[PDB]
Amino acid sequence: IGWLQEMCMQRRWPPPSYETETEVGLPHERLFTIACSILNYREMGKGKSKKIAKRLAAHRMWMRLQE
Repeated sequence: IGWLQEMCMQRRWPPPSYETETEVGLPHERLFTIACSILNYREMGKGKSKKIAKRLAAHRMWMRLQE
């Protein structure tokens, strides 16, 4: 993610922001879903942890930027 932030800076684009939704899924299946917005675009990922969801969000974010 740090590399993506560096690229954002180098491209002189607006800094990325994250919106974390918690308590996703069943009470016994605590998942997390995090969306990431940057410049004009926004992509969202999810996983078993905030780390996973965040990384996936940023990953998809980059893919969208390069789409």
